[PDB]
Amino acid sequence: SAALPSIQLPVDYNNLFNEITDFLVTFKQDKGPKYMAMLQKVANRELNSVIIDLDDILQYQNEKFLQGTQADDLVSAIQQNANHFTELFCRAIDNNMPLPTKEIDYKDDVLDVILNQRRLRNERMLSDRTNEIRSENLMDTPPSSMNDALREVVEDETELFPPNLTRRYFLYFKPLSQNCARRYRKKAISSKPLSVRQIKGDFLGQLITVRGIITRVSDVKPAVEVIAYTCDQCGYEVFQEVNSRTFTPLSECTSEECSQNQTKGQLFMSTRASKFSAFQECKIQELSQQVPVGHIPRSLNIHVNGTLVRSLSPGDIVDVTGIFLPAPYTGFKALKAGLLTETYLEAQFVRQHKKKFASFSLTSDVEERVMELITSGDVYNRLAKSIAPEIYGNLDVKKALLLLLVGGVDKRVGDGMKIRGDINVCLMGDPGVAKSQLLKAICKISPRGVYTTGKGSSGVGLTAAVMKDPVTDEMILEGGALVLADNGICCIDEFDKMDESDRTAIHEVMEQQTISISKAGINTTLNARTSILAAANPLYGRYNPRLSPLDNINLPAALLSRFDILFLMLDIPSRDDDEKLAEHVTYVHMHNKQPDLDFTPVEPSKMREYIAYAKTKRPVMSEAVNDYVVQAYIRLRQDSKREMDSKFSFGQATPRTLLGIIRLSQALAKLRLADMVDIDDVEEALRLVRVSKESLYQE
Amino acid sequence: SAALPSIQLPVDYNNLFNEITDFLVTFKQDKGPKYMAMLQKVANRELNSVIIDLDDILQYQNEKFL
Amino acid sequence: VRKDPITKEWTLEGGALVLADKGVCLIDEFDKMNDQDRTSIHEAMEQQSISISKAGIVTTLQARCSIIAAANPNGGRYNSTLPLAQNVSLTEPILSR
Amino acid sequence: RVTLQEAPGTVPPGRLPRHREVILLADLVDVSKPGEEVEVTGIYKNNYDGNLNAKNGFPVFATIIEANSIKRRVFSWTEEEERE
Amino acid sequence: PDAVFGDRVRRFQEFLDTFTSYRDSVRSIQVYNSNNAANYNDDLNILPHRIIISLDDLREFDRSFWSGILVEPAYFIPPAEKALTDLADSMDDVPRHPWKLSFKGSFGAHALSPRTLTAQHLNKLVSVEGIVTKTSLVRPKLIRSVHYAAKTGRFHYRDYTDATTTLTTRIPTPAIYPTEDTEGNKLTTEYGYSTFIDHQRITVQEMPEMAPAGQLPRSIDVILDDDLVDKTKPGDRVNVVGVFKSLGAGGMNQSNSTLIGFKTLILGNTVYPLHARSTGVAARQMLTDFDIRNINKLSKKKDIFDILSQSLAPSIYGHDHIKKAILLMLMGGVEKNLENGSHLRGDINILMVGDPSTAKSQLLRFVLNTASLAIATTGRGSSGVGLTAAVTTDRETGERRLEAGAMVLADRGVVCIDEFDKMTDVDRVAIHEVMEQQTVTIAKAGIHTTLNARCSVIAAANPVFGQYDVNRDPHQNIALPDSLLSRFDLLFVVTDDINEIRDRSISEHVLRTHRYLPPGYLEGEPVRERLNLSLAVGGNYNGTEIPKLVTIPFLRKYVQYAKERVIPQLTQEAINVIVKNYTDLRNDDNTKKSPITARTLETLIRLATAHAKVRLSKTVNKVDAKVAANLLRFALL
Amino acid sequence: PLRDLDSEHVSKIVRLSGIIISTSVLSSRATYLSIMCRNCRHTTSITINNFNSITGNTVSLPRSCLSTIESESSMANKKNCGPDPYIIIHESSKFIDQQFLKLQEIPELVPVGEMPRNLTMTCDRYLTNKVIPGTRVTIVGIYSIYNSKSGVAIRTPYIKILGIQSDVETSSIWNSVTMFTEEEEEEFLQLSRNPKLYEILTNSIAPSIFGNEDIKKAIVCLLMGGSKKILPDGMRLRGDINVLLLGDPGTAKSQLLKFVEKVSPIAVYTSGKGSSAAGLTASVQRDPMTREFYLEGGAMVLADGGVVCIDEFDKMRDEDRVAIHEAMEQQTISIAKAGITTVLNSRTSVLAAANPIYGRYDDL
Ligand SMILES: Nc1ncnc2c1ncn2[C@@H]1O[C@H](COP(=O)(O)OP(=O)(O)OP(O)(O)=S)[C@@H](O)[C@H]1O
Ligand SMILES: Nc1ncnc2c1ncn2[C@@H]1O[C@H](COP(=O)(O)OP(=O)(O)OP(O)(O)=S)[C@@H](O)[C@H]1O
Ligand SMILES: Nc1ncnc2c1ncn2[C@@H]1O[C@H](COP(=O)(O)OP(=O)(O)O)[C@@H](O)[C@H]1O
Ligand SMILES: [Mg+2]
Ligand SMILES: [Mg+2]
Ligand SMILES: [Mg+2]
Ligand SMILES: [Zn+2]
Ligand SMILES: [Zn+2]
Repeated sequence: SAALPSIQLPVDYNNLFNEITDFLVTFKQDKGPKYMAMLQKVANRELNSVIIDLDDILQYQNEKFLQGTQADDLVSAIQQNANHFTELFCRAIDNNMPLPTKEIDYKDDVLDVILNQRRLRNERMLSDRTNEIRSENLMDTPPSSMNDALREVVEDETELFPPNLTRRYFLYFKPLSQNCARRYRKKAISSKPLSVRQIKGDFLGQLITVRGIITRVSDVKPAVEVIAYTCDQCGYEVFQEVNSRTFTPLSECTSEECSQNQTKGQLFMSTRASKFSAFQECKIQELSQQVPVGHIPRSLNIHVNGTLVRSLSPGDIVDVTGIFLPAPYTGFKALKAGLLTETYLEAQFVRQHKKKFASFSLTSDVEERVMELITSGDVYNRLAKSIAPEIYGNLDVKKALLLLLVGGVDKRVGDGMKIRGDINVCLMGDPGVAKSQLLKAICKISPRGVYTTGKGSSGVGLTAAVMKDPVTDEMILEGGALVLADNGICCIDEFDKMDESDRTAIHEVMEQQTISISKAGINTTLNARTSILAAANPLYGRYNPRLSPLDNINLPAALLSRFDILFLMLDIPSRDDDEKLAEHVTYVHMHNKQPDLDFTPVEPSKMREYIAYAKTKRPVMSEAVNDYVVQAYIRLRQDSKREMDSKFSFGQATPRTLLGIIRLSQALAKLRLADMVDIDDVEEALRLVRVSKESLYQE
Repeated sequence: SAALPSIQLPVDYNNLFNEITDFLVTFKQDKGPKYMAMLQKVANRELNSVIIDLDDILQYQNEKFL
Repeated sequence: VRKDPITKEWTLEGGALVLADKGVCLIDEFDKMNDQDRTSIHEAMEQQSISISKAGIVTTLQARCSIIAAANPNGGRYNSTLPLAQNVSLTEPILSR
Repeated sequence: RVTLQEAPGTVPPGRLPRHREVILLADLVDVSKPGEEVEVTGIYKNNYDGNLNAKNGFPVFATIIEANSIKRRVFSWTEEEERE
Repeated sequence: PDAVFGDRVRRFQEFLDTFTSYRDSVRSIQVYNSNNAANYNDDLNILPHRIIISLDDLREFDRSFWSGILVEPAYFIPPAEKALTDLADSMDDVPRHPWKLSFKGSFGAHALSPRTLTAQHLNKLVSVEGIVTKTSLVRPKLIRSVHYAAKTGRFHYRDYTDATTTLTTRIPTPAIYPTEDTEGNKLTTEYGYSTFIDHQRITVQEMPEMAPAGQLPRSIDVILDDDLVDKTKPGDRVNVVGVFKSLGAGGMNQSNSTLIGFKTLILGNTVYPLHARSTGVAARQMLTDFDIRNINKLSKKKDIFDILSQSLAPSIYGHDHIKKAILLMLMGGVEKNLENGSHLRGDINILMVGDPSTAKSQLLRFVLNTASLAIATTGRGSSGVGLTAAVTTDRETGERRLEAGAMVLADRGVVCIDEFDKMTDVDRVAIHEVMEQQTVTIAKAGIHTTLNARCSVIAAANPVFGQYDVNRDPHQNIALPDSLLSRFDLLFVVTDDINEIRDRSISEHVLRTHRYLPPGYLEGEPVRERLNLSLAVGGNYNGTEIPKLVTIPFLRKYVQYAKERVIPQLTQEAINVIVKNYTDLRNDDNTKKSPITARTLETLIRLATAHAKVRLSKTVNKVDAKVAANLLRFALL
Repeated sequence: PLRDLDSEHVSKIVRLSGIIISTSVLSSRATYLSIMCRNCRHTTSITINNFNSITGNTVSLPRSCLSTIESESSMANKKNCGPDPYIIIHESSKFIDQQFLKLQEIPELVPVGEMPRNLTMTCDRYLTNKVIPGTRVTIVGIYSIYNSKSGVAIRTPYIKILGIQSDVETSSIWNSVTMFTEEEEEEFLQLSRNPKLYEILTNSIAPSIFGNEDIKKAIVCLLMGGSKKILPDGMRLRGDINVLLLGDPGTAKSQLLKFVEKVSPIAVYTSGKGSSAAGLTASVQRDPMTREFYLEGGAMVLADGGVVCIDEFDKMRDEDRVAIHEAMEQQTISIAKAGITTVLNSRTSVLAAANPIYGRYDDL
């Protein structure tokens, strides 16, 4: 009819499906084909997700071009119609599925045995129908023709479980990289990361990559795709698909046996036989450098389904590649104009800008780079100088910041009590010593780094607050900055300007690594394992030698003792050092880079993977280093007793200083990638402790 | 509106009405004009029908062309 | 100008000073008023009118009200050696009226 | 519509004062200001509400008093008051 | 086909033939699109299909057709759009979306406000100026849906229309979403082949400058389409040109049965973001070739720094080095972003402290009036939430959302802070981050963000004793934290010292300024005030066309050109000078008003870069470093 | 009075005085509307001249097509167009504006234990936008009835406004008039030729206040003001004068302030801490109906182009202090809140009075 007219499009799904089937069995990356081995792993219940890489498809098409045959542009068709090609690829995979070599047993998943029973039921239905029709023997009469016709009549007569109900895998499209597109003169919109402002309505239905920071992640919930009902009257299982935010259930049976009969059966839901998906809704926010001048950053919804859940956490700079799809309109009915649709990005691939330390694996690629960095020589000094190559000097400051990034070994004792392994570092000094720049650099280096202001972050912005999640429809506790920097370095600039509630929160966090909140909302204890780096000024804004160091440091004795290292950063005017500082800063301003060409600074990703490898080690301490540490602690306590009355006092020596020495020695042993702690590590830790305060204050 | 659209036709009913009036006033077949005496006979209740001859109109048009 | 939570309508209340127009206003514990009531009282005895600019309503209301106030001395006991100015929390402009 | 509350001098010690809704007809409007004690005679009848009360779970009815008369339990001076 | 529609199409075709500017504007748009398409084919941006139309030229051509568009746009605008589409397709024969129209020029009685809009202006083309308060999400609206039938392997489609796209109303025919075709086969939706057009609605209320001071303001809703979405943000001053339309039936149906009335909204054809004083819209202006030639001629002069500085505020006597500092701040310097994500400041902060009635607030008001994106702030009036940002709750989405404060809205601009000494401590701690790290970090309940706040700051302070005292040390006179003084690039102490000759000069200057008459004004006539609204594209009185001193509108052209065009680079001849001056200043013995830190070297670099931007020079020279050092030495001593 | 409205006044013209709380936005009603049948293509016109009803459509679109009952065509081409087949052709329809007002009784005369009562009013055409909220008006109108969906047969009353008379007219920039009659111009020029104009204008300033002649001269100079400037460089120099009067109590300073407030064309009398509920300087609050920033009030913005008489200038808040400073020299107020940033004109002459500490002025 002319009510639904037709158009001619360049796309033809038959030859594209044939190309997909040829690609899945022909592509060999340079045991046999790659995706055939992947499907063999899936069929053996060893893999749950199939990731289709568009780089492989582009390589396949280009090789087919080199042999000279004609192959359609499957990559661009996937880039423009990813929602259809998901099901096309799933059907192509289901067409040629290798048989499982492993036999099913009692240790397999419930879904696996359910799908196996469904497959066996399908074969038994086909066999029973073929046997029945062959036993009827209608014509009593070309064996191949009659076998083919019997196969078709059995296939279209029976009611089988559809392939959607027998799939144990999730299929995702990995975007093609920019490098492989650069090699072969390809211009891909999937490779280029877009901000949430630049994703317009003409990008709908496409596989696109969005770059941004994750702000909120929903809890993983079972979102049903098809509901299974059972009927006691006929024994059929009735499956109802669901593709909306809400559904209505079936009441009367819709199977053929009940539909033909006068008495209809009643359906009952079976939760185990129905099909669910792990569902998360995430909010991605525009990055600060992507927002135009004077604008507010925008947000985009991401739908995470299947095995990609729990791969997104708040505060993560991330590239999320997914299909831009429309949604039903949510809002006031009076304000809608036409067929307005909301937008979401059904996530297919997740790329982390800063790889997490817990996700580190000793693969073949990281091993050669770590070994190269080891054999380059002097890894400790080279890693220290490369934290902030822009900032001249402050070698010991950068060394202790690198130890802050690495951290010591946490201790768990069998009685249940714990001793923290994270180092806490304070940087107090006169203005103009670039401590804020160092804090920002440490935030950039660490995978989980939160930069806060002493008055910018309040009490509710540090600990927690109860809020309602509408997608899961439940009240959840949204954490603050200390929660957001869990198992990471939290940097607090302007530490001296904080109010007493934030001081109390940090006072509990630096020792206990927990926050205990007992308010009208919730009575809970939450884990905050932040390693805390603070920046601070004295009383008057400037250091004066007239007062004692304890006098001009506004810091109580307990929270002073919680800091493992405090760095006085005094701006002493000297003619010789100002020459070097001026030429360094001016070279940085002129050639837009570090002046020293005698060594190559380590890249932040290289530093991140080396620190990740160093954090895996758990060094122990022998008897000799224990005696050395004990004697050093005794001498430190005696020196603090002697200097307590004098004006050179920096506090009182504390068992926390003993723990700080042990922690710094363990971090230095970790940086050597060693399972043992030597004497020289303890000497370096004690040297750092001494040059933290006494060396610079004495001068 | 577009439910009752318009078309342009060569006929103009204003200049045609003016030509009709000029024909009724100034036509002299060869006491005074023919249709002016016919209208005087109608007005005196001596005539009940007015017969318009298209031959007279064609004569009027060809004299105007002359 | 106050909104009823249930009736969902606005009401313009003149207060005790406007409501006592051509009458008398009886203020108990005159010493311990807050700043807003003190400003209202000063405006009522100064111009005998109260000006409001709230919720789009900008107007003036007549407050020609006689005021009888009751107050306690500072510390709860009057001091005869000290004058009345330092025996109350009331300032000079509100006391002279 | 006038809310009538029990006067606090007559309430039993531990108990709360009860209240009723009194409906005033054409000539009885604006005769009783709030905060004053009145004595009202009227028909004690049953108000009708749609679908009763769902919160209680019982067929509970509300009651009103349609006032037939109101008696109260003025700065007007006469000529005798003037000469006094 | 309609006869009057065709006649109006022919009339607008004749109008477009008369004025060739619209024709070759269409041609320029088409060749730009074709060049981008060819560049994408061989090795990007696309221009929208709409043309700005001057209503004054149309009134000169055909007054009847102009009044037809203004009074009844539903019958006249679609023929004009059809004629424009036909002309564009006629020039596109050698190399698909229909062309639109945008209107500019004087509207007369149709230049209204949201308060002035009544229903007599309904179904008319109106220009409404106001302030954007609410900006809804840009949502895609489905126009054509494409579906695939796998049994037959055929692609079907359906077109959808509503009342907000077309000016003239038609019969509403609701076509449902096709999920099965005529023969009953399953249809699968082909996303990526369907057509979605971006749709937005904004709420424009009257500007508080001409809103009445007492009562509530009035607002209207404006519907914007694919090429007009994201042209505005809340807080902008706008002029929206569009048809004031009414939609639906005002409860006259039996199903509807309420008194909302007929819903009224503007089908926006044109959105102009206008620049007002202390708003979020940056003042931009068209640079002609004559102006660029004049700027280049002034760039070659050797006294140009002394000309632009003295021509800033000629009504204020003295304070010449303050004028130089303000000019170098308006130049803005150059910021550095390294490969490791580090950011280095470019902007210059100026603090002035001293005696009252020393032309401090007048200088602040001048910089507010003459800068592109200057925003005025006072001390105790603004707070921590009003300066950096605040958090509110969206009504539609139900989630928290951000309000950008004074310092965020002045990104790449100037923040003019008056009465700096009376600010609260929390404000000081908040602005410690903004003056140096150039960002605002928000860590609230559920929201952790970082907003760019790249600004220049002018502050005016007052000594705690009321008047500056010479014999007292400056630390007690200023009474400000050392960190705050380190943040500011230049600090100027102004003293109202009394001298007879100097006071005679001040009095003569003030009286000569007070003997001024505007051109075209009588002796007794009072000067009228017109509120300054400018469109954002993309003691001698007779200073006109660079005679001795640069006039203010040309000075803004010079500043804008120097900001966008030239980005100077350092060279070793200036480097030796700035290193010598900085290392000398760190080791000087004389007492200075401002303390000396490592930031002073960067102030030297920024001032040298700004002076290079004054000279329109690709590089920083030795004389630039000398000027930068000698300007800072006055502020220090 | 509003409390005396009974059921005997229903559908009768009544005159009632009161104050106005809120004026609603202008709704769009239809006077002439052209309609077209959905499929029948029948065109009809409805002209409505009764716009005074609320909560109910007294005139609506017809429930069925009118082509069949008319039998207009001799051809007459069972066919049913359906229920409600007419659509409104908006481009050929005529509309007007309609406004809802809310009028309360005078708050001066209200029982102490009672919430004051109000009525809803409907006005249309040239009666809309004639009043601002807060003004005291006398309304002539029809006391009438609407049913809003507490009594089995109960109705909500309202007022059909037929005419509005304002008892007093507030003074502002938009309410100011600049047109002058010719006889007033002749009188004003004839007054100016008097050589003793300074003496008559100083004597006319507060004739009931004995002495303080120089202060009266100051008041005259305050009332005239100076010449405002717009200089070519963009900076403006003010012409308004600021006069402070500080001294011992009981010296007619407040009386001079009140006289200046009464004699000025636009003036606001306020204290240092503002009014009872009217703030000082400029107050930006959210709209009560749309939660959006707008300028609520303040003495210096309500009296732009006029005089603010600030009694008790010494007791004052710090934000008020800095805003008053910016209003005295720059004659503008700069408000930079979280959502709105603006600089708005505050061109006002400031006349302030203060009292010295320790009671009387001390000569030492
Ligand atoms: N040793 C250094 N090397 C390089 N740059 C430096 C050095 N010391 C200071 N700077 C620069 O001086 C400026 C000081 O900025 P900040 O990092 O804010 O210093 P600061 O110590 O944080 O001052 P505060 O915030 O008052 S404690 C920055 O531009 C730094 O890059
Ligand atoms: N010279 C005068 N001529 C006439 N009336 C006067 C004179 N001096 C005072 N009064 C009256 O004395 C009373 C005192 O009130 P005001 O003097 O106006 O108050 P004020 O003292 O000026 O202001 P303060 O200091 O805030 S109480 C008023 O009724 C004045 O009218
Ligand atoms: N050097 C000067 N040249 C010209 N006018 C001046 C000068 N100094 C002060 N003024 C005048 O003094 C008045 C007071 O304002 P301003 O000086 O800006 O106050 P502040 O110095 O407290 O900011 C201004 O109107 C200004 O015209
Ligand atoms: Mg800092
Ligand atoms: Mg000033
Ligand atoms: Mg007084
Ligand atoms: Zn069944
Ligand atoms: Zn019909």
